[PDB]
Amino acid sequence: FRLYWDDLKRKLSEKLDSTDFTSTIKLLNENSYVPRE
Amino acid sequence: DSISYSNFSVAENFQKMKDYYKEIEKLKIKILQLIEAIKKYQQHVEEL
Repeated sequence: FRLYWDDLKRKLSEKLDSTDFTSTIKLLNENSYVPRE
Repeated sequence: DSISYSNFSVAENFQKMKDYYKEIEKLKIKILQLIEAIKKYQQHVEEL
């Protein structure tokens, strides 16, 4: 088939209401990464 | 985690507390040398 634009921003929002950024920003602030020069 | 996110501030702050206490020791010996010099001044004024 094909995917046009208005279908595709909808598919982005459907992929985007599922992900979680808060757990990853906790993950980059754990004690195994926290001082990094 | 709320105790883990706040370690660096408390570490460097406590390091400052160590520094200022060291220099309070340095002035603590210096003041007694000064009082000794004041006593020498007193007896020499008594001599003159």
